Amino acid sequence: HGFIEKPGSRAALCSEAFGFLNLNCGSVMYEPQSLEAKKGFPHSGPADGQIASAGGLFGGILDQQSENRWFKHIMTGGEHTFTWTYTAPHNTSQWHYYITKKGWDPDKPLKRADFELIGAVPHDGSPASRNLSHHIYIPEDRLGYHVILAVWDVADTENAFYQVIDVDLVNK
Ligand SMILES: [Cu+]
Repeated sequence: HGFIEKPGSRAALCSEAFGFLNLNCGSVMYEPQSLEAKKGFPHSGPADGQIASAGGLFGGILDQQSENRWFKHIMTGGEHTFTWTYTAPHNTSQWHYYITKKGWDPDKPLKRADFELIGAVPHDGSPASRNLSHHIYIPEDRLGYHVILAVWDVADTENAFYQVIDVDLVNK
């Protein structure tokens, strides 16, 4: 297990400094980084594991219309730090993270070209794999919704985490 450490503090936003009396805490945020994935069934929630049928893709537009579809993080242009903090003794095998890109086309790689790999870290050796904080560039000239799709796969068991964050990336 683990949780998002940076950018920002969402706890600070929930706090009375929002003004003094009002708030927009988005309290669905208790454990979203730790969104589990299981091989086989059950899932408790609705079906996941649907990537080869693309039920979790073409049908996953409904997941981008879900009650559980928590909030867009607003980021202006330039690089930002993205850091996760963990309580894991668990052995990762690999983690990698993508953004969606708008405007897919069936005549083209659509189930891959839905996205862009924005970074990857395999479990291998050196302080390169040890890095748990990474800096990602945000274009300075564009505005638009994206989802970060991230996977954090575990060597220790056939089950993993698979997690998403909606964002709204904008200009400098
Ligand atoms: Cu855990």
